[PDB]
Amino acid sequence: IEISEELQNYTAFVNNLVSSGTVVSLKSLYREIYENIIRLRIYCRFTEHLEELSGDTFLIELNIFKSHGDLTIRKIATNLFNSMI
Amino acid sequence: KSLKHEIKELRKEKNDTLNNYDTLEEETDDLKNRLQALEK
Amino acid sequence: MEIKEVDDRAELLRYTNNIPLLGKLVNHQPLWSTNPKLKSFSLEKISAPDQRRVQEALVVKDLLNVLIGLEGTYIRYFNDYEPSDPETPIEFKIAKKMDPSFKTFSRRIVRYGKQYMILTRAYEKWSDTSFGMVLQRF
Amino acid sequence: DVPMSQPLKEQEVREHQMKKERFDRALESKLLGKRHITYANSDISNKELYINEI
Repeated sequence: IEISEELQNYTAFVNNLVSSGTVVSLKSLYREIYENIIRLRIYCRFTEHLEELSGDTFLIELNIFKSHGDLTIRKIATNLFNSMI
Repeated sequence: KSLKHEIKELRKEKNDTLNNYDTLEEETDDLKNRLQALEK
Repeated sequence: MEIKEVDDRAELLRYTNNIPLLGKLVNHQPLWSTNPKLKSFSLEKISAPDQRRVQEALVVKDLLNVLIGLEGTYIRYFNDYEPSDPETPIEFKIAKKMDPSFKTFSRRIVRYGKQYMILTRAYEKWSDTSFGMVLQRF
Repeated sequence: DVPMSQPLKEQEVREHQMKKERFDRALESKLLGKRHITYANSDISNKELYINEI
C-alpha cells in the first residue's frame, strides 16, 4: 500500500507538471523529475526481494536504512518502517 | 578471471578500431575534396 | 542532417547486483562513435565569416548537451569511454574542423561537462551503505 | 658556576612514583593488558541488495 501511495503521488506530480504547461524543454522536465526518479529508484531497489523475504526481515533492513545520510533514502525508509511497524 | 581477460582484449580491439576509423575517415575526406575539384 | 537507422530501446538494466542504491537503472543511449543517429554535417562548410554564427549556434547546442554529460554532434566522448563500466574515464573529443576560438571555448566548457558527469557518478556510487553516513550526506 | 644536583624531594618523589608505576605496569601485563591492537576481519551487507557471484 505504501508502494501504491508513492506511485499515485508520482502520477499526480507528473500530471501536474504536464498539464501545468510550464515544461518547455526536455532538460527542464528532467530537472523537475530528478528527485522523483531518485525516489522511484529507492522504491524499486528496496522491494526487489519482496516475494523472497518476511516482514520482520524488511523491518531489520529498514532499521539499517533509517540511519542513511541521504535525507531522501532515510525519509523513504522511515515511512516504510512506520507502516510495517 | 577468464571473463575479465576477454573484456580487456575486446576493449583494446575496440579502441584500436576506433582510432583506425578516424585515420581512415581523414583519408576519405581528402579524397572527396580532390574528387569534388576533379568533377567540377 | 540526414537520419541514420539504429536500434534504440530504453529498458531497465537486467542485472542490478553491482549497482549502488542510487545507481542508474536504465541502459546508456547509443554512442556516436558506434551508432550515430545523424550524418554529421561537417563544420568546414560554415567556416565562412558570414556563416560563422551558424557554426557558433551548432557548437552552443553541442555544449548545452555536453554540460549534462550527453555527447553532442561535434563534441563526443573519446574512444576509451565505455558507458556500461561505471569506473570508465571521461573526456570529450572536439571536432577538429571546428573554428579554433570555438574549440578553445568548447574545451573550457567540456571541463564543466566532464565534472558534472564525474560528480553524478560520484554521488551514485557513494549512496551505498558501505560508505558511511558522512559520505552519504556528502 | 657549579654542576649542582637535581632537586631532592622531587627526586625521591619521582623514585616512589616510578616504583608504583612499574608495579602497576607489571600488574597490567600479567592481566594481558587493558589495551591491545586489532584489524577488521568482516564487512556488512544488506538483504535488500544481496549478492552471490559476478
